[PDB]
Order: sequence, then C-alpha cells, then structure tokens
Amino acid sequence: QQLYQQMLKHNNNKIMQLRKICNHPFVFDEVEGVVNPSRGNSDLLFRVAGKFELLDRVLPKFKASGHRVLMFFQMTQVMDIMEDFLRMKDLKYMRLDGSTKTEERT
Amino acid sequence: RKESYAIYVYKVLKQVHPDTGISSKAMSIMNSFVNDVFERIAGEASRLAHYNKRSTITSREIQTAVRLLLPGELAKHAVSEGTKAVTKYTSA
Amino acid sequence: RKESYAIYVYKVLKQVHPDTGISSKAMSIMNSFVNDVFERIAGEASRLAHYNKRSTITSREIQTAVRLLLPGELAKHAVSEGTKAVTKYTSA
Amino acid sequence: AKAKTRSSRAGLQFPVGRVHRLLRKGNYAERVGAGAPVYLAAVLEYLTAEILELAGNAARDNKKTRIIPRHLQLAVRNDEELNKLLGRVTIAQGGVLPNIQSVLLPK
Amino acid sequence: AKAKTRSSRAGLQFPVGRVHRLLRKGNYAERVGAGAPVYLAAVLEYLTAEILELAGNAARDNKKTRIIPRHLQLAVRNDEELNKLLGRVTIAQGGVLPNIQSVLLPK
Amino acid sequence: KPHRYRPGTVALREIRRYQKSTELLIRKLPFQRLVREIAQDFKTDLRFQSSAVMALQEASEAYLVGLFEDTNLCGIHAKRVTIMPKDIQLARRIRGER
Amino acid sequence: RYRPGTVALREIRRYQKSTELLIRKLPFQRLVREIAQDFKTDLRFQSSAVMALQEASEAYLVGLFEDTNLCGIHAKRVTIMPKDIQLARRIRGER
Amino acid sequence: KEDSEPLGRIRQ
Amino acid sequence: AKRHRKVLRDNIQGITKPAIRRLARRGGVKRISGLIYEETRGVLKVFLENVIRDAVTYTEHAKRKTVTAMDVVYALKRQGRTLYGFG
Amino acid sequence: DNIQGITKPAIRRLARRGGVKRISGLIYEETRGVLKVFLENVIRDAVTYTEHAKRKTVTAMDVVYALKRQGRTLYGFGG
DNA sequence: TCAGGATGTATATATCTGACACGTGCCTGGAGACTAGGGAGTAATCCCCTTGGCGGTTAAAACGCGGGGGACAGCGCGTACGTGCGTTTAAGCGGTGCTAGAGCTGTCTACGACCAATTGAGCGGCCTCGGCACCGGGATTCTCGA
DNA sequence: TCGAGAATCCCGGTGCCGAGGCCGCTCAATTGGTCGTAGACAGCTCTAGCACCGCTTAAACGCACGTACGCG
Repeated sequence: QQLYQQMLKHNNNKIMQLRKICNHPFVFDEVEGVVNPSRGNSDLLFRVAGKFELLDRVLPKFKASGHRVLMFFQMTQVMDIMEDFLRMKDLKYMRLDGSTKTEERT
Repeated sequence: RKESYAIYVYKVLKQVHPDTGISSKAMSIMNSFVNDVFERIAGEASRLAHYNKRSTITSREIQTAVRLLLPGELAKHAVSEGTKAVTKYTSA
Repeated sequence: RKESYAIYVYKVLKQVHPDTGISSKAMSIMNSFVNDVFERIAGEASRLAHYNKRSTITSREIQTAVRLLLPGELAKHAVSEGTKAVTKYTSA
Repeated sequence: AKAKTRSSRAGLQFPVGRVHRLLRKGNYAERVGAGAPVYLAAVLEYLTAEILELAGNAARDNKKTRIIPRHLQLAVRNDEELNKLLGRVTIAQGGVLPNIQSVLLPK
Repeated sequence: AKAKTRSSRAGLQFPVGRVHRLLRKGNYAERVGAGAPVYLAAVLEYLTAEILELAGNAARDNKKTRIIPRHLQLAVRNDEELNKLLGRVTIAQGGVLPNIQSVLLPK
Repeated sequence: KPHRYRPGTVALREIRRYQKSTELLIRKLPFQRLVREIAQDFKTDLRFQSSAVMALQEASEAYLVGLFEDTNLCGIHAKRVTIMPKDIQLARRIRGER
Repeated sequence: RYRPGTVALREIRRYQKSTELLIRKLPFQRLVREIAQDFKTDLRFQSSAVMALQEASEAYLVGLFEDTNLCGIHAKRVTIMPKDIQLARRIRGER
Repeated sequence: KEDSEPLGRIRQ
Repeated sequence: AKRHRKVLRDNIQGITKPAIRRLARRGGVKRISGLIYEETRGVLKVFLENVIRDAVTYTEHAKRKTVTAMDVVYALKRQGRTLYGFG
Repeated sequence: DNIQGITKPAIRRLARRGGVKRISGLIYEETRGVLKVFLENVIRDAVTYTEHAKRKTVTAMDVVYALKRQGRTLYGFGG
C-alpha cells in the first residue's frame, strides 16, 4: 500500500514499478534489504505481498485436494520468489523459462 | 577619453574592505579581469543563441553561460546573485 | 532541408584523385572539418576587425586570419590560393 | 521626468547601461534582452567582489593596507575555484606561491 | 540577364554565395566585404584539397578505392603541418597510428 | 610441456593488433549504463540519442588512449616498462588536468 | 661554508617570496628585437610591449621548470636534466 | 503499515 | 545465486579489466600494473562527469529532455576536444 | 649572441622560482632553446597583428592579443 | 645528542617621497518617452524514436595457477655540480638629440546593405551495381626449442 | 645453429548493401537598381621611440676544490 502510494507519487516505472511491487515488493532488492536485512526465507516474504497470502489460501488446500497447477509470470524475482514460497511451504515444483536450455526443457 | 571599470571595482572594494586601498597596478589587473569575464560569458551566450537558432540574448542565455563558465560554488552563487538582481530590477 | 558541403567535397575529390570514392562516414567527417575551419577563420577575422575598431570584414581580414590560423607553408599556400581566386573573381 | 539609472534600479555597483551597450557593440547577437545586461552586471560584480575580498585578506596577512598584484595572485591561486576559473591566466607581477617539494627538503 | 555563379567567376568549387550568407548569418561583423567570401571559399577549398589528396594516397597504399575515416586519420597525422592544424581534433573511427616504442621491443 | 610464448610476445601482438584496427574497445551496453548513471546526478529522466552515446564513447576512448600513451611514456622515462598509477597521476598533473 | 643545497633552499625561498623579474632587461630586449627581425624589418616596440613579452616569457619558463622538476623527482632524482624538460613538453603537447 | 520509519527511507 | 541473483555490482565495473587492457594496448602500453585498472576507472568517471554535465546543461538550456549528439559535441568542443564525424 | 644574453644565473633564478633544487649544466643551453622558440611564436603573432593594422610599432596590445591567441591570457597590460 | 659562533633574519625608528585618495568643471553617453514590427511564446498534431523487458546464442569475461621477468633495495665509484673568492664587464640609470610614426580631424565617394523579380543549383527520393566484407583453403613465415 | 606448431598473408569465390547516378522540385542565390556612410586619404601635429654615450656598481664569469648524487 505504501510502496504503491509512495511510488504512485514518486513517479515507465509508473506502470512497471507499480507492477513490480504489486507482484511482490522484494523484486526491488533494496526494499528487501530494508524490510528484512537478513534476506532469509522469513514469513515476511508472505506478509509483504497479498498475492502470495492468496497462494497460502490456495496452494495448500490445492495440493491437499490432489490437483496440479500451471502459472505464468514476468521474469526475474517475480518467479524466483515463487521458488522460495514453494520451498517454504514444501510445495514441490519445477521452473521453466527463456534462460533454460532445450535439454532440460524436454 | 577611455573608459574602464576602475571606479566600479573601487566602489566594490569599499563595500568589502572599507579601509583597504588598491594600487594602480592591481587596479589595471582587475580591469582586465572584468573584461575577460565579460567576454567569456558574452561569448558563450552568443553561441547559445546560435545553437538554438535564436537571435536574442536574455538572462536565460547568460544564466546558462554562467553555468557553463564558472566552476562549482562560483556558479551557484553567481546565478543566485543574477537572479536577485533581475528580480529586484523588474519588481521595482 | 539540411545543407552541407558534401557535394563540394565530393567534387574536389574527383579533381584530385578522379577514381577514388569516399565513404559516407568519411564524408561527414570532411563536412565537419570544413565547418570547423570556416568557424575558426571567420572567428578570428571577426575579432580582428573588432581590434581595429572596424565594422567590415574584407579579404584583408580573412587573409590575416589565415596567417593567424594555419601553420607554416600550409598558410603560405592558402594565402597564395586565396589571392589568386580573388584576383580572378574581380577580373570577372 | 525623474531619472534613475538601471544600475541603481537593480541595486548593482556595475554600470548596467554600459554593459548593455557593450553587448550590442560586441555583436554577440542581433537583439539584447532588457534583463540581459542586468543579470550580467550582477555576475560581474559578484566575481569582482569575491576576488577583492580574498585580495584584501591577503593584504591583511602581509600587514598591508593596499592591494597589490601579489595579493591578487595569492588570492586567486589559493582559492580552488578561482584558480580553476583563471587557470590559464598570467597575472602581471603576481609571482608564484611559496612551495618547496618535500623531496628537496632535508630529512 | 544571364546568371553566372560567383564561384564560377572566381573559378572555385565551393559555394561562394553560401559562404557569403554564412558570414552574414554568423554575425561575424556588421558588414561583409564582397571579396571576403571569395577569398575564404578559396581557402576552404584549398584545405579540403590537401586532406583529400593525402587521404586518397592513404587509400591507395591500403589497396582501397574509397576514403574511410581511417585514411583521414592517417593522412592528417602523417602530415605534421596538418597535424598541428588539427592537433585538438578527434576523428571518429580514425584509430591511432602504428607506433611501438623501441624500449618495449625484444632483443 | 605445451607451447608458451615468452611473456611480452603476445603483448606486442596485441599492441600491433589494436593499433592497426579501429573498432571500439569498450562494451557498448556497459558503457551506456555508466553514462546514464552519471547523467542522473545532474538531472533525472533524460533520454539519449543512440548517436549521443556513440559520441561520448568515441571521445572517451580517444581520451583514455591518449592518456595511456602519455602514461606509457612516463613509465619509460623512469626506466620501467610497467605502467603505474604514479605515471598516470603524473601525466595528468603535467597536462594540467589536476 | 654550508652543506651544498642549504643555500639552494634559501634561494628558492627567496625567489618564490619576491616578485620581480629575473632576466636582465636589456639582454632581453635585444633578444626580442633580434627575433623580430625575422618577421619584418624596421619594427618598433612600445616599452610596455617588451615588458609584456618578458613577463609572459618568464612566467612560461617558471611554469616549465615546475613541471620539469616533477619529472625529475618522478625518476627519483633531484637534478633536473634536459630529458625532463623534453618530457614535460612532450606530455603537455608543446612538441 | 507498521515500520514506516525505515520505509520512509527506502522510498528514496 | 539461484535463490536471489544478487548480481548488482556497479556501472563503473562495466569497464572491465580486459577492456582497459585493450585501451592500453592501443595506447602502446606493454605491461600494466594491477593498480592501473582501478585508477583508470576513476579517471574515466571524472572525464565523463565533466562532458555529460556540459551536455545536459546545453539540453536544459534548450528546454529539451533528449540529449543529442550535437549536445555532446558542443560539450566536447567547449572543453577543447573537438570531435569530428557527428555533425 | 643575444640568446646567450640569457645568462646561466638568470636561468638558475628562474629555476629557483620554479622550485628546482639542483640543475644539470646541460639545462642552461636547453632552456635557451626553449625560450627562443616560445618568443618566436609570440612575436610572430604580435607582428602579424601589427602588420594587419598597418602600423610599424608593436604595441603592448598586439603582444597581449598574441598571448590570448595562444591560450596564455595576460592580465595587467590592458585588454 | 649539546654549546659557540658566524651568518642571516627579523624588528623598532626615522624620514621621505610619489603614488593614491579626493575635489572640481565639462560633455557626451546614458535615461526617458514614444512608436512599429517581427521574433518568440504558446497551443495543437503527429509520429518517429526511445525505453523497458525478454529469448536465445556465444564470444568474451572471470578465475585459478604456475613461473619467469621486472621492480626495487642496496652498494660502490667517480664525476659533474655546488660553493666560494677574486676579477671583469655589462646592465641601470642619467643625460643629448632627431624624426617617424601614432594619432587626430576633415573631406568625399565607392561600396556594401536593402529590396524585389527571376530561375537553376542543390536536395530529397529512388534505383542500381561493383567495392569491399567474408569465408574456404593453402602457402608462408614467426617465435619457440635440443 | 636447424626443425615444429601456430599466427599470418595471399588467393579465389560469394554476394550484398552502401556509394554513385537520375530525376523532379523549390527556395535560395543571382541580377539590377538605390542610398546612406564606413573607410581611404590628405594633412597636420608632437611625442615617444631609437641611437649613442658617461658613469657606477652589482652581477657574471672564471677558477678551483670537495663531495653527493647520478649511475651501473
């Protein structure tokens, strides 16, 4: 809320940065350091981003329900944080994107 | 007759160090100093007008010329003083 | 329109090494070269006339400016060339 | 028809009128803005004043009550920014700053 | 009323008329003498010819048919006198002249 | 053992190679980022023409190469073939850049 | 007597402290006129013209010696040599 | 919100 | 890393050790001490700050937001380093 | 020879003001060579200005202009 | 490391002048008032160029690592430079004496700005092809060792 | 002092895209008159600049010796 309001007022970041913080504050490295200097897999990782508390509402019961899920992202930390969220919740996953090579794509 | 800035330099000196006087050699140096600065600023202002395909030198060009001439704080204060002078001049 | 000296430089090239061509990059360099020299000569002639309290730049000032700009023999030939050109011009 | 000079209107010690004329006589441009010579004169004054201040300080250090070329040299060469401003300027009768390299000095 | 260019009257390849206009547009003086742009254009041509001559020679030496920035660099820097003229000039893509100090070479 | 050239042989080859060629030696995108960062300290939200950057790089490399030329000379003066910070600093001090 | 260099330092202090010209004026004038002969004969000079030439010339040479000194001490020597002058000029770009 | 004191710096 | 890239180094570090070496080779330097690389970066940074400052000043004066090649040229010209080939 | 009119001690004095402690004997001749060149350049320019103005006396201002031309602005002699 | 002494530097006291501060009369250059017109400000369009990010390859940057070559500290030799003293000589400072040229003023006119009528020189757009880049390959030399 | 692996130079085919040329279009360079005035020039002045010398004296020079720094 504050990142949005502050950046809304601070000012292509008017689209991009607001997207970045909507996706997850810590994609901006410095705010990660400020909010959580240790940079570890803390619960703050969830607390600071509504979209993943939603995943706490979904992916647990979802896995428990015997279902599988695909999902699509913006690059950089937008995906890497998921790896952390998934590891924090012991949600086994795979990850594929432009940086991976055709062998492991297959 | 031949004009100079001798009396203006002198008045300024009196406004800074009332008691202090100035030798004629020092004065001639200050005179040539003023001419040098005048020319450098005017010269830059001139080409600024040409760079923008304009033809009038105003306080904007001179201000910029100052920023493109004086280093660091000299620029900061010179600009400040210029601003005030013009402000007062046009205000009254 | 954006005038330049490309065509004139080109013509000169063909009068010196008729078969030799020139890349467009090299041409832009030559273009900026001509502008540089033009400015230097004109600039000197300008203040030269000014030094003598004169308002008109004539071939005398341009000549002197060349002598005050180009080095050695280069200057001597430039002066010779200019002199000749003017001579012919005034005849015609 | 009460007259009042532009220098006095601006509150400057430099001849704004003269400056204005000089800008026109020097052919720096086709037209000279009314606020131009005012702005400029202020700058000329500013720089003049700062040097004179430092020169006076130099005179005081040498127990003199009159500024001489040496003082001007000391003033300019000591101040960093003035030194940069006048980096290509030779001041007649100024001399050089006192300065002996430690490599030449005894141990 | 047959028109004839001023450059053809002078026997020059440079646009004397243009030069004349440029002198008046650059405000170099109040007035520009009729022979001033003629004289000047000739000089500009002369210098142009000097560089192109050498540049073409450089192209020949490199087995090329077109002059490239490299040739211009080599031309100017080899010609000491032109080198002085353009001593403060950087030529884009020109590179530098081949030059290894003998002290750096092996026995 | 595999072939190894005596240290300096390769150096001379590089010197010949780089003096002979004319291309830029600094990676362009790294150069741009450097420029853009510096620019932010004078005014934010500036844009650059791509040619503006090229102008900066042509000048920048010309400058540094010239500096190295003089630096090299200073090292030689002091009977060294290895250039040191002292030589760079001297060269600039003599030029009047500091 | 004094140990060589003690007096030299005294002289350095002395000359940096003072501001007068260091080159004999009449020898200097003759040098100027001699040089002038190669550009045009029958020239005259204002006395102040010569003074301007001399002072500018001395300022130039003093600056040269300053830089020369830097080169000499760069090489860990305290004696300046011709090659240090030449270096300084070469670095400045006066060559 | 909570820690606005340090967040007041990161916004810079 | 994998979890967090942590790849932010510095823009001045974009001028690499071999990039500097190459410049020196063109300069004619045979051997380079290890401290040169850092010193060179410092020098370049300063050089660019001066040129860029002039260039953006011209840009501000003209009330534009895009710095042009001509603005760079003027900056260089101002400092006595005339650059040919960019108009 | 007027170039030899610049004496050994004159040069030494200049060097002293420049902060030079010890001076090689070769310096004295080298210095003269340098000065000669310097003056030739300044004088050549000054003369040129004098010729341009159709005068016979080289003025201080012509000297000053020559120095300004070469990037060595000189204060105190007018200009 | 410390006291004596020779030199040098610095410091109070006259005293003396000429260079700076200041008063006065003149005069031209600056201020005031007024008018025209064109340059610059300002709005509205548009569209080309800039920016931010991603995908995918690959040359290049980074990194370790041995090892030889240069930097550098030390040390001896000797010669060139400083320092001092006696001697010369040329600069500095006063004269005379002449006139060449800088400078000022008054004419007077060729000559460059100004304006309008005219047209082809140069410029943008658009073909077109060979000069030069680029790869395949094979002779040639260039820097190491036995 | 002659061989061996690697860098280089030369030759030949490919081919492609930036230089060279053609062409229509316009606007800036001509031509032709005017007209005010900046500069050429004549003339007059007078002063600063040049040339030389007399005289004093402070610096320049030549010589000689120790030794410290340049150099290997």
